[PDB]
Amino acid sequence: EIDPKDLTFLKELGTGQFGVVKYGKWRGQYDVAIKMIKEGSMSEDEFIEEAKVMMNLSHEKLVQLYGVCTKQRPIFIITEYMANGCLLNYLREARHAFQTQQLLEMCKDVCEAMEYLESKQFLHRDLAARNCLVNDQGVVKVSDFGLSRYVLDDEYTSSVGSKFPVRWSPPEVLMYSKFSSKSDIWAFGVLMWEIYSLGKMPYERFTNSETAEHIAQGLRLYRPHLASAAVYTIMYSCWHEKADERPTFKILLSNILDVMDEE
Ligand SMILES: Cn1c2c(cc(Nc3ccc(C(=O)N4CCOCC4)cn3)c1=O)-c1cccc(-n3ncc4cc(C(C)(C)C)cc(F)c4c3=O)c1C[C@H](O)C2
Repeated sequence: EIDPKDLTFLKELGTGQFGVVKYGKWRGQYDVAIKMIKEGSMSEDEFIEEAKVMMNLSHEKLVQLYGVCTKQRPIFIITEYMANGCLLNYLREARHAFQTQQLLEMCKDVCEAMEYLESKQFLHRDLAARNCLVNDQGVVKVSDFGLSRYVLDDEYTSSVGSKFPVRWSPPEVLMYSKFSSKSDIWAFGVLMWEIYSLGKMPYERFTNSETAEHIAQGLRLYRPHLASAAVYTIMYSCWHEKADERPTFKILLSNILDVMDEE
């Protein structure tokens, strides 16, 4: 529990599923992001119980939870500040002029975080470049893992809804609501595609409904030009129709390291 007397509110960072997010300082020294949770957007009591366990997730490629302010409304969630913002918009700026080793290193940063969550049996359920952040050193970290469970908006939580992450979801989630470790593995392969495509929308010429149809029939995202055959094999292994045939994050990490040594 953070005392809100120790917070300042300095700049607006944007709006997400739970409303406004601000940049500020904690104890007049530490940069933070402050999620000011909008009324009616979150299952707050359930989150508060879960914050207790989320306080114990700590890994250098996971955005760090610093605390919460819950003796009040709105409630606040206080996290590590990531100066370069979301990975999706970062990938789309042509000025960075990324080398392919930098793109693989972004995939590796996210896979390390995901291997740590897998080790804790903890699902993200919305892994995508819009939900990863980049710090001032260009390190990518995974954000808002596990928070999908507390979203009140039916347009986000229904697999037929307008905000559901259709293009990052495997066929068994779309058809059957079958969530597992393997549904995050599928999203991870889509996130590698987003990285190697410099932030294009997956299935860029299709709607969500058409994408759901395409992937249940076996078709997959094409190889981005910047991906080698070896990088494409890694992302494509995440898309096996049989969930049990998809790798684990531990296996993907070893794959990514072997390709970095190769390239
Ligand atoms: C830390 N942190 C979070 C943010 C943003 C952060 N940092 C920055 C830093 C710089 C800039 C900037 O303006 N520029 C200008 C151009 O050059 C690049 C830099 C913007 N943001 C940050 O450190 C955030 C904000 C809004 C919304 C969200 N957001 N995103 C996904 C999301 C997803 C979900 C789910 C549950 C639907 C999955 C739930 C959510 F509440 C959110 C959510 O609040 C976040 C990200 C982070 O939460 C805070």
